[PDB]
Amino acid sequence: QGLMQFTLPVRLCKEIELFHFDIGPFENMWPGIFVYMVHRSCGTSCFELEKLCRFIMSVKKNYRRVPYHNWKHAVTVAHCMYAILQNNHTLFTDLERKGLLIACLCHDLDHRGFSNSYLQKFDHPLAALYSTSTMEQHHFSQTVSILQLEGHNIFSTLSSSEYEQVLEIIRKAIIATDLALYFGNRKQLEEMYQTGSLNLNNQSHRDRVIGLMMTACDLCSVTKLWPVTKLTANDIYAEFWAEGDEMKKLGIQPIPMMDRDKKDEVPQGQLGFYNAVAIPCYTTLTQILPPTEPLLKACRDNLSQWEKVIRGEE
Ligand SMILES: CCc1nc2ccccc2nc1N1CCN(S(=O)(=O)c2ccc(C)cc2)CC1
Ligand SMILES: [Mg+2]
Ligand SMILES: [Zn+2]
Repeated sequence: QGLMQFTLPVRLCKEIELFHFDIGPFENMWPGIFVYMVHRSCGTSCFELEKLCRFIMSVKKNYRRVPYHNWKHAVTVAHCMYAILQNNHTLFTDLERKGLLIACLCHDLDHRGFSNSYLQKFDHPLAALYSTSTMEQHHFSQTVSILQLEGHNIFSTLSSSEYEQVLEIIRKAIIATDLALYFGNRKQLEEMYQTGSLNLNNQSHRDRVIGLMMTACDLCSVTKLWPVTKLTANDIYAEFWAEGDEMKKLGIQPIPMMDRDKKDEVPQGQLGFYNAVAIPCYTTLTQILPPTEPLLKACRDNLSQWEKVIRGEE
């Protein structure tokens, strides 16, 4: 380094600050987009450039060539966290800023394009090692594996204490991307917000709020402009339909969301998802962190586009 400031072309320099930024189809630019975000979010001092670059490149290598849960999803989820962090400057600790972009880049490490349910029904060894949040315990394990490679300890300057804290932020942040855990977490956050007991000084409360940020970042395809949201849905369903086919091979009728013979039902399925998951998620997140409101707004725009799909207006 250390007078070596990463810079993006003008359109990307400006649009990367917005919630609805799409990182584009140039895979070789995604590392530099991430380093740019870390440097602006955390500092040019938070990591050794050489270590960070070696970390990024091994993380990339440990994402698979699957239609949705790939390297592009990793960096997209990290970008949504960057936009939240940058819009809420003063609310987050030095360790939080360090851990959370890394947790986002690593949150689906070594994903095979299959749900926790499918692993359990297949009887995958990972389902015997990790009885709940199966893939999420695996993603965290792969994150620690990569951090333990020679020349890959991006946290090397931290004390023993701070290193355990940062790895505990990452572990909780990654486990929270289990959507099965989201529903309870958001209910509690909503009760706490409304009875005015929510306290960002209570670590157990910060944990919940970081969990909800992680869901919000993970679901951020619903917060893009319609043509991005619509095209991303295709990749999401390409994975679901493969899992459906694999369910059928075990002699199990999949749920309709995963059945490629039931493609006509996707628009109504999207409606349910925006109503039951996405809108509540961004609504509670906006109550706790008002500057995240553009995510709710974009989500509501996309619900309205799915309503139009159903009404054959598109
Ligand atoms: C409507 C579908 C949907 N659309 C999305 C659109 C945009 C972004 C994210 C999206 N996520 C979606 N999924 C995420 C996965 N879950 S799950 O509950 O973990 C689940 C897992 C396995 C099985 C067998 C049943 C349920 C369901 C919802
Ligand atoms: Mg995941
Ligand atoms: Zn994810």
